[PDB]
Amino acid sequence: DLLSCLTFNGVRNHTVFSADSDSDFNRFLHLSIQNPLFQNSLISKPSAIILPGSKEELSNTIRCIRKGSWTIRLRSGGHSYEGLSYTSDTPFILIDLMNLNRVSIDLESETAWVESGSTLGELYYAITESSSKLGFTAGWCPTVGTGGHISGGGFGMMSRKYGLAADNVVDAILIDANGAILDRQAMGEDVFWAIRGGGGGVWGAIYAWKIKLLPVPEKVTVFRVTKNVAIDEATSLLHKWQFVAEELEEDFTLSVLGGADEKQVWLTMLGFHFGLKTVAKSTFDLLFPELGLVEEDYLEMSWGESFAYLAGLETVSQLNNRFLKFDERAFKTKVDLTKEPLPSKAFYGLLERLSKEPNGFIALNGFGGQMSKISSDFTPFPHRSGTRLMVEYIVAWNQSEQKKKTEFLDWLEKVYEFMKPFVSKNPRLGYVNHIDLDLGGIDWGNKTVVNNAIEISRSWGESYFLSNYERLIRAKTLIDPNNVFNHPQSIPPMANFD
Ligand SMILES: *[C@@H]1O[C@H](CO)[C@@H](O[C@@H]2O[C@H](CO)[C@@H](O[C@@H]3O[C@H](CO)[C@@H](O)[C@H](O[C@H]4O[C@H](CO)[C@@H](O)[C@H](O)[C@@H]4O[C@H]4O[C@H](CO)[C@@H](O)[C@H](O)[C@@H]4O[C@H]4O[C@H](CO)[C@@H](O)[C@H](O)[C@@H]4O)[C@@H]3O)[C@H](O)[C@H]2NC(C)=O)[C@H](O)[C@H]1NC(C)=O
Ligand SMILES: *Cc1cc2c(c(*)c1C)N[C@]1(NC(=O)NC1=O)C(=O)N2C[C@H](O)[C@H](O)[C@H](O)COP(=O)(O)OP(=O)(O)OC[C@H]1O[C@@H](n2cnc3c(N)ncnc32)[C@H](O)[C@@H]1O
Ligand SMILES: *[C@@H]1O[C@H](CO)[C@@H](O)[C@H](O)[C@H]1NC(C)=O
Repeated sequence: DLLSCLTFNGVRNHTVFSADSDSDFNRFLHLSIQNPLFQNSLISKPSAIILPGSKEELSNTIRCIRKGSWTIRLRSGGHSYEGLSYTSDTPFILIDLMNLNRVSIDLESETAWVESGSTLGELYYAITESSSKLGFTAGWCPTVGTGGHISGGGFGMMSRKYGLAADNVVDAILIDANGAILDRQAMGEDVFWAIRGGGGGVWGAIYAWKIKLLPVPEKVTVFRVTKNVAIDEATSLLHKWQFVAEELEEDFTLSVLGGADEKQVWLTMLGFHFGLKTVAKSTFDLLFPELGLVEEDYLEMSWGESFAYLAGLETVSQLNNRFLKFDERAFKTKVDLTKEPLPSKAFYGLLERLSKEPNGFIALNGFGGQMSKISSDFTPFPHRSGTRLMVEYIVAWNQSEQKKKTEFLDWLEKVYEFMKPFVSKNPRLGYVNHIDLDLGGIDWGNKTVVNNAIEISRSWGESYFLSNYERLIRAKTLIDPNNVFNHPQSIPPMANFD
């Protein structure tokens, strides 16, 4: 009996299923559903939601759930593009980690222990409060949870300088399928490697991450400038952008958000420099004068301020608000990684397609810099040297546009097909933090599929992990041979014939 088990172990914060919009259950379920695509009444719902308040409670929660037949779901920030932290085709218990959001900074070692329910914003805020000369490399969305994000890699505006969040993890506490509480020494190097990018919801429950804090200057420079242009100019800008993104030294990042509506194209240029505005502007004046940036576009501020600003927040304080919703639209997104430069026609066609669907947008990031200096097998994220760009295609809509859902999905499908020739091939590469079920999924309830799970899974597995897929399967067998942590695209354990 689950409830008696939780009570016996003093895991007191839990609620059982109820449809009442008023119920604490429904409120907690919806609190961290960060893609409204998955909020409706016909979606699968948990039989109970448990909010463990310590590593011991998390351990005992897993143990209690194991006594029954339920599927475990872990949720940190709830940002799964495919809602995989709070949906399941089989009855399930949702372990919501929002109360495990403590950040402990050690300024003597310049490291931090970060409970896995902490959001990126909570982490950034904690760091800024402790020091004006330390930061951390992770994504730009402040409400993303560290649990999912670091488990999948974690790319952001400082990745060209410092790599992924997962590339800067030096220890972690993993709670395994039997509730065992394991640090790096206890879990071993294969498992410690797998958790640093091998995907959330696969290895066990991360309780906390120990991260290395990273130097930042007291003043950095950023800009966020939207150019309103026509398609010919936008194409010229994007085509040159891909090279500048690369010719820039690691102390600079220039990224782009873009979209259109008939004749009008908008390109939002996001810039970050590890340094002062005189140097930042001089560099873009020389390398990319076509951007037409002026002195007033460049803002000098602290690292903490810069991360709040790039996210469009009003204040650094807002980083610490995990429930602040800046964009409450349902969305679907796909992503590509490139190995060869994109021809101008690829950007032209992308822009033409965006002009026909104003609810669509693209997000463009260059790799290079430190991303090319990290070996493909340092952590499970393999897209290092030779990888040029990450290109994201997004379509998003509010509730008033819900009837157009299929139209938006059609547009996104067509955009991804259009880009096929220009982007990585054999296989077409992906990124596990941009999990995409279009690639397929495992029905763990189907014996025939399960027998063939490894090779069925190679489709998306090689896309996300390339040559690292094999070691991930070895690590999965080590830490979760009974496949307690599973989802449609989780790494399968090795075939066993005992
Ligand atoms: C399972 O987990 C969930 C998720 O964590 C739990 O739900 C959370 O429960 C929290 C309470 O335990 C609740 O926090 C509350 O959040 C509200 C905002 O919605 C916040 O205003 C509350 O903060 C007040 O109360 C706490 C003590 O509970 C104080 O520490 C705090 O200082 C606040 O009191 C002050 O402000 C109040 C007005 O807001 C005044 O009425 C009060 O007098 C006091 O004012 C004095 O101090 C002020 C500051 O110096 C000063 O300005 C003033 O003049 C006075 O001197 C409270 O923290 C969360 O909202 C809730 N989270 C969610 C998602 O629902 C849940 O309880 C758990 N369930 C179980 C079974 O354990
Ligand atoms: C919603 C959103 C997502 C992203 C971005 C912004 C916004 C608003 N921006 C990103 N773009 C970038 O270039 N960099 C960004 O950060 C982006 O990539 N992005 C997607 C997120 O990074 C990922 O979706 C990330 O995995 C989400 O993390 P989180 O909020 O924790 O997501 P969850 O749905 O709770 O979990 C994801 C998977 O991981 C498992 N999991 C959660 N917590 C776990 C712990 N503690 N241990 C083990 N596994 C855990 C979940 O079960 C789920 O499978
Ligand atoms: C199991 O999977 C196989 C392969 O996808 C499929 O042919 C079959 O219909 C499935 N069986 C069940 C019980 O759904």
